[PDB]
Amino acid sequence: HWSAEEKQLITSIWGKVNVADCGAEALARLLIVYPWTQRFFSSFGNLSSATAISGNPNVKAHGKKVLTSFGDAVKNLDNIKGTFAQLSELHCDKLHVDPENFRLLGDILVIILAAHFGKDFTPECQAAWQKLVRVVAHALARKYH
Amino acid sequence: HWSAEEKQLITSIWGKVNVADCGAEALARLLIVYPWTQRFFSSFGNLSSATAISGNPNVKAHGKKVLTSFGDAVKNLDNIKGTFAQLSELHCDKLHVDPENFRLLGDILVIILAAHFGKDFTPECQAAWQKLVRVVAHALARKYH
Amino acid sequence: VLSANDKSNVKAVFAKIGGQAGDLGGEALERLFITYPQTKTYFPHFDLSHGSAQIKGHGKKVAEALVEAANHIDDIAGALSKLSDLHAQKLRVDPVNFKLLGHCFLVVVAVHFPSLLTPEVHASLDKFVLAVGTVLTAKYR
Amino acid sequence: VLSANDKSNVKAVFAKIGGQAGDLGGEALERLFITYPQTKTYFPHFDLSHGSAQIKGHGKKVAEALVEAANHIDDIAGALSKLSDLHAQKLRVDPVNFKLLGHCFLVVVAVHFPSLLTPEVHASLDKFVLAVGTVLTAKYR
Ligand code: HEM
Ligand code: HEM
Ligand code: HEM
Ligand code: HEM
Repeated sequence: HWSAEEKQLITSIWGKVNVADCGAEALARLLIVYPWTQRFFSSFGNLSSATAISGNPNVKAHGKKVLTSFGDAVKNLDNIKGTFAQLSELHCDKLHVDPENFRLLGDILVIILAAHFGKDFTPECQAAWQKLVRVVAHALARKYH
Repeated sequence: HWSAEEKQLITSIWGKVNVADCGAEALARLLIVYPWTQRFFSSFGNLSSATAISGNPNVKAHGKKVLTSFGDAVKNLDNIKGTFAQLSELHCDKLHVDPENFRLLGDILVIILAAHFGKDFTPECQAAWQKLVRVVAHALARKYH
Repeated sequence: VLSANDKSNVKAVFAKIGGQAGDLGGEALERLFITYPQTKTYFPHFDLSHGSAQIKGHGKKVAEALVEAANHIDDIAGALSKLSDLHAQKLRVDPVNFKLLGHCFLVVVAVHFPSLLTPEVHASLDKFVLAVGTVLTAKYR
Repeated sequence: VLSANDKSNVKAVFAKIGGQAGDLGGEALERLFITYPQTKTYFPHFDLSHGSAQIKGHGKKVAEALVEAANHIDDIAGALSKLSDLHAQKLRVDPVNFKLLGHCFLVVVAVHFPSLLTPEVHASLDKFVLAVGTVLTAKYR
């Protein structure tokens, strides 16, 4: 599972990640690049354009909540399946979000970190963060199986 | 996670399934409908055409083997994750088969059952079998996640 | 991207189906809802009882669109242009759902016409059903 | 489908990249092998050491194909026609792998040009890379 060098690559980047800023960019990019995801957040407001989405207060506020949850995964790396048990019920039983969408949000997070950290986001660092988003994605889909 | 309603629909169908014929048909359709899957079975021989694939002795023999393992899922519905643990390590660690391919073979198996059983393959019967092939796929992808 | 062999297979399939298209569309929808219950969320107010007029009626409309795409198999994007706007821009249907409906339609063909759905014909219909899904998800603007 | 603004965004990306394309192709391949180790199975004899002549060489070829696709954005299928035969018919590449390489290319762009890859340019480049993957998997039968 997790090597010590994977733990250090994830922990080091996370120590420099502003949860509010990167969370906002994460969710905005998801709704903009994959527009069908907008159906799930229809009550957020005006999502008719990229700028409207990017500056929508609810999008910014929710993205912050999403990345705070990624922070909980960073703190409990060895028990991600247990940490995301309640959120698995919400997304599977109550929201009906297809699991492929969890993966697309993971991919987007990786792209945001890459844009924010540049050359410090090495291939090895990417490898570590892509593994994390996938473990988190499978933890959220757990109550479909 | 099974109701005895689902257990009955699975058991009743399976008791009529010729593992040799339905297995041969299953794998043949996989290699014909989704031709990139042929890469994994290149050593099988002549796979140039649909006629060549269907009559290939290694295809028929392996298809039979694929369905007999599905037969082990029919016997151990409550313990599917444990049954497919070794095959999971083979497909993931030795063969590097992407999980989506497990879903495709499941869908094909459902279509073969539909063709063989006609009116008896009811929507409710379909729902049970799609659930089973998805649980089998999830159990085979265990070593990835 | 369909070959002349594929186009021949699909046109053979919908010739065999003929006037039964409507009933099969209804069965495909019923199988979708039962097999993949998450799809119900797109039809929150539908009477989902077996053989309801809403399911029958919507099934016919779905089958109609597939029939039209078949006799315009050289230009599927133009024939379904209006429905691409409804599904992608208005309804925001998750792309994965089109794969599910397509699968259910193949199931329906297999149930009724096992002799028609040879492995070769199976391949052509799969590519046709996937081409239809691609058209209806084309414009997420 | 690619809109007029999407075409404009892709042109802006590759004009900015310019002569760096080759080296970016090499980094994308490197990131692919490291983050998705299953992809190495398609390149069993490659020297995989960081900045190997093989990775750099093949990376140049991948990037040049992407540049050609961009320059012929209204006819991507005709520009990468022969490459569709190699990937689909000869190499039998699993279609999911094209999604992975496309994503890696986006990562590489993000690393080097963060101010270029706005949310809207990201969307266009995503649609472009997915169109390339579609063309390269067009004909399997
Ligand atoms: C990367 C994986 C994801 C994580 C870690 C995550 C995290 C969260 C969190 C923390 C909440 C708030 C729960 C609460 O306040 O009680 C939430 C709610 C929600 N999630 Fe996600 N999310 C993820 C992916 C997705 C995706 C891809 C979608 C669909 C596009 C989605 C749809 C929703 C919706 C619609 C809500 C609102 C529920 C409410 O009414 O509060 N989630 N998620
Ligand atoms: C429905 C899920 C699947 C099940 C239940 C299954 C089952 C099996 C079984 C029982 C074996 C024999 C192992 C042995 O004899 O030691 C096997 C081997 C193998 N499987 Fe599968 N399989 C599945 C999906 C797939 C798929 C989708 C592919 C390809 C995309 C694949 C590729 C292979 C290959 C290449 C072998 C070895 C064949 C050889 O002897 O050369 N499997 N599988
Ligand atoms: C084979 C692919 C599909 C075809 C050919 C198709 C065709 C159609 C047609 C003909 C209509 C009726 C438009 C009218 O009122 O004239 C429609 C509407 C609709 N479709 Fe689809 N569709 C497909 C896939 C899907 C999928 C996968 C979903 C989601 C599960 C979906 C959800 C809907 C909804 C919610 C409506 C509006 C129903 C209403 O408000 O009464 N469609 N589609
Ligand atoms: C962005 C999409 C891709 C593009 C533009 C692309 C382009 C190319 C090009 C230009 C070549 C060289 C052909 C020649 O030498 O004439 C090639 C070969 C090759 N490609 Fe790709 N490719 C893509 C995706 C992939 C993927 C996802 C894989 C699988 C991981 C793959 C596997 C291969 C292999 C094994 C070769 C042959 C290399 C050798 O001779 O050892 N390609 N591709």
